[PDB]
Amino acid sequence: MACLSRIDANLLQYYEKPEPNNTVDLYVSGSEYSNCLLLSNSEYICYHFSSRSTLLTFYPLSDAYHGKTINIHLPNASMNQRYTLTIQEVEQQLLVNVILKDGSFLTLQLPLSFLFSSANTLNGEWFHLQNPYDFTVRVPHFLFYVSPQFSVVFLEDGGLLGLKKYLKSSCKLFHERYLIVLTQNCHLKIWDLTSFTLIQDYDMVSQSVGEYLSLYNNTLVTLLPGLFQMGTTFQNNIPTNLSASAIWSIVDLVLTRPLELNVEASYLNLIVLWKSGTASKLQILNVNDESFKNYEWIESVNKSLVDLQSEHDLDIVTKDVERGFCNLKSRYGTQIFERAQQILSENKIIMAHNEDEEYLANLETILRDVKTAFNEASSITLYGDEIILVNCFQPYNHSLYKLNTTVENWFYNMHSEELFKYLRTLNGFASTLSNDVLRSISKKFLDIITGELPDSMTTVEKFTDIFKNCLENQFEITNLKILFDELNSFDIPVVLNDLINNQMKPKFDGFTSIISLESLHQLLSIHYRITLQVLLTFVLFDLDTEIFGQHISTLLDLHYKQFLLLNLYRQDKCLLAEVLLKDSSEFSFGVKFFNYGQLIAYIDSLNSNVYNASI
Amino acid sequence: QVQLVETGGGLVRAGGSLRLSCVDSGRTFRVYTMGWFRQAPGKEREFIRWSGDRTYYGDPVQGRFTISRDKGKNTVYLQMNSLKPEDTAVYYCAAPAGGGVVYDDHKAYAYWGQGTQVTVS
Repeated sequence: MACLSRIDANLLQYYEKPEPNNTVDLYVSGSEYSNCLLLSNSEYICYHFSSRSTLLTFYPLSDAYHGKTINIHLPNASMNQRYTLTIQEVEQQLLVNVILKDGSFLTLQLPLSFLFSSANTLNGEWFHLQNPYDFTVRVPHFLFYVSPQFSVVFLEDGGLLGLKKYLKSSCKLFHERYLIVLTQNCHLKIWDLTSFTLIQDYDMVSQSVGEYLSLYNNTLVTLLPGLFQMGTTFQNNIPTNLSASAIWSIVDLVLTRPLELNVEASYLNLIVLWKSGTASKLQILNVNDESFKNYEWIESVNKSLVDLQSEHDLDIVTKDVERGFCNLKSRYGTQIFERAQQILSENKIIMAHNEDEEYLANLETILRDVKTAFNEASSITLYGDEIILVNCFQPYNHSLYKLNTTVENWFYNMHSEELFKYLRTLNGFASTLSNDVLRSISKKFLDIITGELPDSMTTVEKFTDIFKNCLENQFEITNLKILFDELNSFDIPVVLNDLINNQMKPKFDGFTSIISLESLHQLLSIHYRITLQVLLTFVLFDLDTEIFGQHISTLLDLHYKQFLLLNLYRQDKCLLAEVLLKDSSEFSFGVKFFNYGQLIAYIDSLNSNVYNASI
Repeated sequence: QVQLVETGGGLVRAGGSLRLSCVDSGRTFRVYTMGWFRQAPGKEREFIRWSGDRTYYGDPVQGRFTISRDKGKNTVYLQMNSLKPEDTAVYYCAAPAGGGVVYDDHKAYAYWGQGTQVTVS
């Protein structure tokens, strides 16, 4: 069962002018990797290593448009992308260690206040490379930053060196001096200080460069080319299996404490990312105490709600080729749209403007491909205390996998096995209706609320008219029979109350906006679909205004509000963010997301501010 | 059945000035443009889309010819300053259908309106 939703975050979406206005290019004489680093102050800075070598960008995640970016070029290419580089913050300063192709070792010293100030160019010899103590014959592809101001550097044929500028004797550092290395065969190897020897090495044990190690407290997780080997100065435990159909390659791997899930008592959680070309899959291992009672696999929705609404034509709220052109310009960030426009101009595809369909279809498919390429995964970062974040390839592109509520779990996992069954039957009938009928029914409900349909009409008369104007057309009568017979099995008022009263109705940001807007959009779109289906049931078979009076009233109310907020999401997401973040925040700038429950609580607070507004 | 007439051509000495015009009778769209292609006698037809959002000129006439459009209309003018014997050809309007391109002979749903012109020295 999928328990996590993908939330695509384009840090430049709300503004109509990418890239950010302030960019700093520092010289020293598509994408490939991206990650995010946490500084001393409450701020996350991102760095990208695109187009192999000679590329070092930096930008703050919080203020990506107004905060400035730092492009650090490189004089000589590197022997390895993303693996030759260690970024660590020491004394309020980012230490950047790179081995170029010339055999030279460059140390970049980026102060914290520089990346956050509005300064254009600052003088100073921050760059200072080292020609000696390296040779052309022996080139190392890796570089690991030891905590006590040290850098270990491994080569191909099982050898290492230590940098003190030169002292000699996957990989991660257990405890303080214990370097747990990994080989190509593979087989792990421990180190210590005791810098000369190894506590224990691993045998092949057959019958029983990337990120394949993840340690947490006294528990290590390794990958066996797949078999998830576990190991708790001891080095021994039992491996677990995977779920694979085609060929997948792991991106990143993080072992963490448990998060809020719908499982029994557990002991550890294991976030693993896999990637097939452009597509990516996130999975979570849930392990009970002492790594023996359970080993559950939790899936996730590998695509956001926007991509699914654009693929399967489930969208209803969105509304000529000029209006559709603006809709496409708003549904994607200006960066994606400009990239698509440039790709089309290179191929010499002149727009046909008005009354054009080939051009709009080509623009749609090119935008889809561009966004799917932008969202290619490269690394994982833990946000807040337990928030999950995935850095995409292209800059200013990230994806948060949010914990799903009961409503969202019911929505994403329809096909898996009391209110859930009622919603399942409602959707089983509602899927048989074309989007035209659904839109006409929703517009009839809007007419009911606004007063365009007469108020002297009884609600039963209103629904008879809605049927005889929209549902009077041919719908499979056998589907109506199935729906009625299945609805006869439920206690309808009880589940209706459960849906309405409990389930539905209850430092610049910036980044809180980019996530909060999308999560609220997802929640309210699910609410809108469910409300449309319930009111469709009301229209199909007329019901007494007495039984579901307050029910139908609140239903029309919430449907009106959902439609209004979805249409306000269709255009000008920036001002929607500004209003929603000024209404609910003490500083009108939002809330800092520290845990899953806190994020869901803020989303529910926005939902409450929506459902209780003045009509 | 929209038409696409054009006038303004003729015979002039080298270095003179002419003014080609071309309008549409039918409604169609406010979208399709009118490529001012040319064809020399024996040669192939050679080289203001979407309300002047972008313009493209050929290399043999850049800086010498000037195209212009009226706002929200299907009218295309071509001020041809500094004419030379190399400009001696037959010029055509144009009108696309679906996705188009400014550098091909696939561009038009309807051109027509052929007109012969010459240049002496």
